[PDB]
Amino acid sequence: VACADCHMPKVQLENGKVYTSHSQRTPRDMMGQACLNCHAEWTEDQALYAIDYIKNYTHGKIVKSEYWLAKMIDL
Amino acid sequence: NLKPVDAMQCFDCHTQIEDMHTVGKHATVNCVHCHDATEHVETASSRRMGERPVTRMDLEACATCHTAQFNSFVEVRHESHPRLEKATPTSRSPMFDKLIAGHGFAFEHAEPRSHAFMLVDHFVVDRAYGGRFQFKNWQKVTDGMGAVRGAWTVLTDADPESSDQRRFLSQTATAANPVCLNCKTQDHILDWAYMGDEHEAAKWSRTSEVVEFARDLNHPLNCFMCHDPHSAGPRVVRDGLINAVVDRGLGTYPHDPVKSEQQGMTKVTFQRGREDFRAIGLLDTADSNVMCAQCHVEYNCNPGYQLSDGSRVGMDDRRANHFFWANVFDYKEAAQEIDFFDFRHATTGAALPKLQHPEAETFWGSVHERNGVACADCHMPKVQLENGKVYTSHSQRTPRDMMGQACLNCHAEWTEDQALYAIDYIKNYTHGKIVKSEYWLAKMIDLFPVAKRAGVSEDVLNQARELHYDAHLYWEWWTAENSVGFHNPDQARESLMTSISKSKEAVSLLNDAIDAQVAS
Amino acid sequence: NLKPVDAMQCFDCHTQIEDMHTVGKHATVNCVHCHDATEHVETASSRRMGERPVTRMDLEACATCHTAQFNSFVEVRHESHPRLEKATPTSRSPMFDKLIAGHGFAFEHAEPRSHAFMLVDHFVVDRAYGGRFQFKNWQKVTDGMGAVRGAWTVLTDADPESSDQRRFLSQTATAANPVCLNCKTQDHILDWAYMGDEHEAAKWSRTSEVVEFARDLNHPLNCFMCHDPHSAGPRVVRDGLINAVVDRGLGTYPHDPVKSEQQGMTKVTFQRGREDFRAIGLLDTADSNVMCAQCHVEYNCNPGYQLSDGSRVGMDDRRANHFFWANVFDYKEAAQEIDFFDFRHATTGAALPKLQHPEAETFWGSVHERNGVACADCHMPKVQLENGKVYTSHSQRTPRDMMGQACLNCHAEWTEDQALYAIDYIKNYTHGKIVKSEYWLAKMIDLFPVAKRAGVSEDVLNQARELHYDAHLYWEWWTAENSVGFHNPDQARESLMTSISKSKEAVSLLNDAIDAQVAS
Amino acid sequence: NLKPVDAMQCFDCHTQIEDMHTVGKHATVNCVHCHDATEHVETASSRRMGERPVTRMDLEACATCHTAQFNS
Ligand code: HEC
Ligand code: HEC
Ligand code: HEC
Ligand code: HEC
Ligand code: HEC
Ligand code: HEC
Ligand code: HEC
Ligand code: HEC
Ligand code: HEC
Ligand code: HEC
Ligand code: HEC
Ligand code: HEC
Ligand code: HEC
Ligand code: HEC
Ligand SMILES: [Ca+2]
Ligand SMILES: [Ca+2]
Repeated sequence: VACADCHMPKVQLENGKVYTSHSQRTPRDMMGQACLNCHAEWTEDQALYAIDYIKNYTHGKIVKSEYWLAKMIDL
Repeated sequence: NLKPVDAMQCFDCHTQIEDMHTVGKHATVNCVHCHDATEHVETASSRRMGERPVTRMDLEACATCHTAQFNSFVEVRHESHPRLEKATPTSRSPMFDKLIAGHGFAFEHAEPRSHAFMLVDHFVVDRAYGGRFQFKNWQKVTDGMGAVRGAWTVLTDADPESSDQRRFLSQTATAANPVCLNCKTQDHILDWAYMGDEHEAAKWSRTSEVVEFARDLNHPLNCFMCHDPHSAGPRVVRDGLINAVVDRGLGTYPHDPVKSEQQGMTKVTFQRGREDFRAIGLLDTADSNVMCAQCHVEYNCNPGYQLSDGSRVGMDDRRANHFFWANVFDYKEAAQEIDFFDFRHATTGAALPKLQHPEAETFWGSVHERNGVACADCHMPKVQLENGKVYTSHSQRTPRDMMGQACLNCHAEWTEDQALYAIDYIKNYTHGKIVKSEYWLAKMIDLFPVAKRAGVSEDVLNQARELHYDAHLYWEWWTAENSVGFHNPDQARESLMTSISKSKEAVSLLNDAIDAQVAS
Repeated sequence: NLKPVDAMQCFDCHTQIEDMHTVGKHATVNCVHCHDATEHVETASSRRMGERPVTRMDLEACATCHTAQFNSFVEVRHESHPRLEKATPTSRSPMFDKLIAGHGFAFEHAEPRSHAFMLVDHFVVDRAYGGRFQFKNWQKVTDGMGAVRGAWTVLTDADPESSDQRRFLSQTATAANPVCLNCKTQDHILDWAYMGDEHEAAKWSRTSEVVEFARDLNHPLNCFMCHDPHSAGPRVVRDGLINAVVDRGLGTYPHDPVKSEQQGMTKVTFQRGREDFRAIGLLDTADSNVMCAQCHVEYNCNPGYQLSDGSRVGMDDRRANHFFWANVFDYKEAAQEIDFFDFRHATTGAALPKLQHPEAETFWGSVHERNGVACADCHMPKVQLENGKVYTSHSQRTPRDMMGQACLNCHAEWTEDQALYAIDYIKNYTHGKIVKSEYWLAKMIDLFPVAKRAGVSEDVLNQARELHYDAHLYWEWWTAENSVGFHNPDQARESLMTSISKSKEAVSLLNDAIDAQVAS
Repeated sequence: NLKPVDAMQCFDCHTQIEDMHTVGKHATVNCVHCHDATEHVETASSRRMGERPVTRMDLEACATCHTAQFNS
């Protein structure tokens, strides 16, 4: 998998010539084309939930890392 | 990957193309994008073609550099209900079968749908080819992109071994002929002489076997129908339109000599063996009124009969490919000027005209046309983008889908709901008068057998038949025309009241004549 | 609170039940859930019933352990418009009154609505009981749960003191008879002998007073119509269906001997006094095609006449409870094989068939049926849950409400809009041909009085009456059938073109005969 | 309106560009779409630039034939 698969996917058209979207943005805007095409077992809400589980966990460890850095700095 | 050819070499023999190509916005577009001419160049002389070069007529030849326009054109409007018969109580002409009896449209006449389907729909309608052609299955009816790639990628022929027009199912007709195809495709643009006249250099003509012609045709509404592929400038290619505007000197706007001069057409003729063969009409401006009038007009594209003596007018006659280029109140005079009618009514025996989608001729003289508004302003507007390169939408559809760009930009005083209400006021009023016109036509038609059987004279029946011509014309124009009055509401109102008047006159004539027979 | 009984004691006398109950998925479900048999056990012998045990037929007897299926079944689809007459310009058969004149359906024939209402709707329709039964007020029409609890909780009888069929309002009919109820309820399953034949052990039969029978019936579409309550296995209970498939050896799929063998039915007969009394059909597989064919078929459930001599065929005759089990092109032969027709047309005098909702017979041979798809795949699919125990929806409704589960799961190439467009292409085309078939039938019907009055011979009128039978059959099948062609579009197209052909033949015959009379 | 230039003349001095341009999917795209080299061609040799040709770096130089990609 590469950056483009999630951030600049092929456009899906009922009737049209396919081209590659150059709107290089979060897959949240185009989950059908940038996620769910590969993850048939998921709805959009489930895929978003999986993203948020990772971001919430990671952000919590960022905040804790900053708490300990700040404690050290202040010493 | 394409390899460019040396255009200078082509230009040595193709001066008309040189003069168009080197000046316009396709000056940098190499011939190889649309022609394979290697063996042609090896074998041609300055006056003889030699090996025929290949010319691409597929729309993908333009989509490579103009994807936005191609994609907007091919989009399917799913809200444009498909295969919806007009002769039903919930559509445009509830009493169509009684009124049109005698004509091939009785077999099927559906509402239009998106442009991608025009060639396939022409091939599969029940009135056209006796049911010979079908979609490969009922699923393929959705496939607009497939239809654009080619009709024969999505259709089947019930009998590839024969080429005659015949019925394959009982309730079908064989109304199609080669003239029809000129408003569905221009794949045959290099194979058809101007007007479909016989010509040594033409593979196809008005008298060809239409089933064989059909098999050679693939793409709907080629992009080059409105845009010259060499100069990229605005044009028309439809022979019948050029013939009306230029040959017959009627002008692009017959009711406005000044606008006709400002927004005019220049006929350009190409030869084969130094004999005129085909023509295009270059437009002074990018005037969608005249571009769309290549097809959205009343026309003849069929055999018929002479008003003078009733004799048959066949496909071989020039009149079988004809643009009347006349509004509803000038139409009777235009049909008399070519001595022509379409069919005899099955019940009344009246000589009658058959009217078809006269949007261009109806739009003339309307408030919008008089103020310089054109079809594209309401039906293919510029796209509005917060951040983007603007292009012209090619979706060609009702303004209901894009009211911001198609109406509200000019009508700042209105919300979308107000603008829709104004449209519906006109369509509701016009439709009410269409229904009333049909009620009176039907009442008149039903009196004909009663009058014949009561012994009413042929003189009185013929009087009623002359009234039928007018009652029919002044009604059918409006079931044929697709705006349900919107494009010219005052003219629709005047015409439909004329229809009703004519029918009422005929009802009174026949009722009195029947009563007099009975009393005697 | 329920107290279990000793089933071993029951099984001593009920070997058939033992063999079914102990083997299936209801082996642990105690008899007390559905039977109160205490006094029965005290008084019965091995061959004599003694006191009759009580058997619960209410759907709540199953809802206690199967709430999801019960709730999905009882849901009211409010988009299924209620009490919507089909003989109107905006519904299925704009010219129904002229075409059906002579038949009781002229009094009222509405579009179907949700299954919860089937028994109440049968009781209150204007054609059934002379207007005797009404909802308690006009508010109760919404109450699907109330109707399921029991018809008589939501309805009133205008005269509880009499039991005769008669008109209570002028424009009503008394078409109901006991056979009708077999497709509305099976509350009478232990009180009705197979086919409704006379039987010492049957309280009710084809010849019963239908008003008295009606008062004994409460619940729509009992859950056990498709599921044996003892084995929980798939079955049918409808006598007419078992008779066609098994007694007459036609098979579950008359056009496919192999599928009939793989997906077959086993008739199981229960006796009273060691004499055959009632029967069920156990299915080899959980085949909703055959489950739904208990009711969604063309049938006789009424008196009629013989084609041979015109004599009356009453409710006492076996033919008054009959599944033709024949597609539209085999139907005429199936009616001839029992020497039967329904009514004489009020205007033309033709012997005519009356067709009713033939969804099962139409579905045979269609692309979906041939590929092993069944009614439930489109009309009662499995539920899709992100996190949940899957069960089968019992909502029984148009796939428009659940396109993801009912179409798009199989048709990955389509969006919901594309799939809807494909449905509408077929329904629009088919409806157009229905309307045209009615136009031609009406034109033929209107010629009958003109021909009679002009002195046209009985020989010619009878010729036209024979054509009327076919013109009618090949049209009415499609206003009766609920998919507007979707279940078999090619067959609908062929049939409706046949209708039009037959009418046109009759119009030409009568018009010529009238003209010849006039000329003489 | 753009007027095409003689790319073969360019290639007499621009072999690296020739080997790239003639093989790929821009082989039919004339140099005038992105370069104004008139005075360059009049004054250059294979060893001396002469007048510096102009090279277009604007995205509109591509948006003309590739509007869908530009707009997205
Ligand atoms: C799908 C499997 C992905 C691939 C492959 C790449 N990225 Fe991604 N990226 C992904 C997600 C789910 C997110 C979070 C987006 C959200 O809305 O929560 C991201 C985030 C980015 C961002 C920040 C986007 C924003 O916040 O608006 C950038 C700049 C980004 N990713 C860049 C990027 C690059 C350069 C990649 C290839 C090396 C790449 N991503 C791969 C999902 C996916
Ligand atoms: C890298 C960050 C990119 C920039 C800047 C531009 N494009 Fe692009 N383009 C990119 C990728 C990853 C792809 C798909 C390649 C693949 O095959 O998977 C593309 C594709 C194109 C195409 C081909 C047709 C298509 O797939 O749409 C064209 C014509 C194209 N890109 C044009 C284009 C233009 C005009 C740009 C400036 C606005 C542009 N690209 C920027 C990556 C990158
Ligand atoms: C003179 C020796 C020629 C050269 C060099 C080229 N063409 Fe030609 N062409 C020539 C003749 C005499 C004709 C018949 C029409 C006429 O003008 O008299 C043609 C025809 C064409 C056509 C039309 C083919 C058709 O199907 O009708 C095309 C598309 C065409 N020629 C293209 C073309 C191209 C692209 C060339 C350079 C590669 C070229 N021709 C060279 C005479 C000569
Ligand atoms: C890329 C190699 C192209 C092919 C193939 C086609 N066209 Fe084109 N077109 C191209 C360019 C670079 C331009 C100029 C863009 C600009 O605005 O400077 C054009 C222009 C047009 C226009 C506008 C002409 C005008 O306003 O005067 C039209 C209507 C047009 N092109 C249509 C068109 C059609 C119908 C094609 C297939 C036959 C087609 N073009 C091919 C690039 C390319
Ligand atoms: C002949 C080649 C045509 C030209 C040029 C134009 N139109 Fe057309 N149009 C044509 C046909 C044969 C059809 C019906 C196609 C079918 O398969 O049924 C149409 C349809 C339309 C519609 C209705 C579209 C819908 O959503 O139902 C509209 C609004 C329309 N046409 C407008 C239109 C305009 C504004 C044109 C000039 C830009 C134009 N058309 C050109 C045939 C042809
Ligand atoms: C241009 C002057 C035309 C000729 C010649 C023919 N048609 Fe046409 N057609 C035309 C337009 C502008 C439209 C859309 C507007 C409308 O009112 O329909 C159409 C539409 C069709 C359709 C679809 C709708 C329908 O009638 O079922 C079919 C099947 C169709 N046209 C067939 C047809 C045949 C068989 C022709 C020769 C007899 C024919 N068309 C000529 C424009 C033009
Ligand atoms: C007539 C019915 C048309 C057909 C068929 C096609 N196009 Fe078109 N095009 C049309 C109009 C009325 C206009 C606008 C002219 C104006 O200046 O108001 C256009 C414009 C173009 C352009 C120019 C850029 C733009 O305005 O978007 C291009 C590049 C163009 N059209 C391309 C195009 C292609 C590729 C077509 C086949 C899919 C096509 N056009 C058909 C009218 C007509
Ligand atoms: C805005 C002032 C308009 C101009 C200029 C043209 N038309 Fe039109 N058209 C207009 C409206 C409001 C309607 C009714 C649409 C609705 O949804 O109620 C129409 C209708 C059509 C149709 C039928 C479209 C459909 O039913 O899907 C066609 C084929 C059509 N118009 C073609 C057309 C042509 C060829 C024009 C220039 C001659 C034209 N229209 C001008 C609004 C406007
Ligand atoms: C609880 C005491 C129950 C009552 C009352 C009814 N049923 Fe039942 N049923 C019950 C169980 C525990 C099971 C087995 C569940 C499992 O999957 O293991 C069932 C099963 C069914 C089935 C499925 C049978 C099969 O797939 O072979 C059906 C169709 C079924 N039950 C229907 C049904 C009906 C119609 C009832 C009322 C007459 C009914 N059940 C009562 C538990 C209970
Ligand atoms: C006889 C007991 C029936 C069986 C078994 C099935 N159906 Fe039925 N259905 C029946 C009636 C009498 C009615 C009309 C009820 C009323 O009060 O009007 C119906 C209705 C339907 C409908 C329409 C529902 C709506 O929303 O309008 C559908 C889609 C339907 N029926 C489908 C269906 C299927 C798929 C069955 C097998 C699982 C089935 N029905 C069984 C009578 C009976
Ligand atoms: C099974 C073979 C049936 C017999 C016997 C009867 N009906 Fe029926 N009915 C049946 C189905 C599958 C449906 C729904 C589909 C449809 O086309 O309606 C119905 C519907 C009704 C309705 C509601 C719709 C309507 O016609 O108004 C009523 C009022 C109704 N049925 C009454 C009725 C009477 C009076 C019957 C005996 C003469 C009768 N039905 C028999 C299935 C079956
Ligand atoms: C025939 C028209 C049916 C009636 C009446 C009822 N059900 Fe049903 N049921 C039906 C089918 C076609 C199926 C699926 C069979 C398959 O395997 O594909 C079912 C399934 C059940 C089950 C099993 C669990 C499940 O799949 O949901 C149960 C427990 C069940 N049905 C119960 C049930 C009840 C309680 C009913 C009255 C409200 C009921 N069914 C009616 C067909 C029919
Ligand atoms: C999917 C391939 C289907 C199968 C298998 C069956 N039917 Fe169907 N049915 C289908 C569609 C698309 C429609 C039209 C629905 C719409 O909203 O347009 C129908 C219609 C019905 C109806 C009428 C439903 C209504 O109008 O509310 C009935 C009563 C019905 N179908 C019954 C039915 C039966 C009994 C089937 C098995 C023999 C059956 N259908 C199969 C799609 C499908
Ligand atoms: C029209 C005159 C063009 C200009 C200016 C540019 N490009 Fe282009 N490009 C053009 C064509 C006709 C094609 C081939 C289309 C086909 O698929 O046959 C291309 C192709 C590309 C591609 C795809 C290349 C590949 O897949 O190998 C890309 C990425 C591309 N073009 C990008 C591009 C950029 C970045 C431009 C501005 C510097 C540009 N193109 C100009 C036509 C034209
Ligand atoms: Ca005409
Ligand atoms: Ca019947």
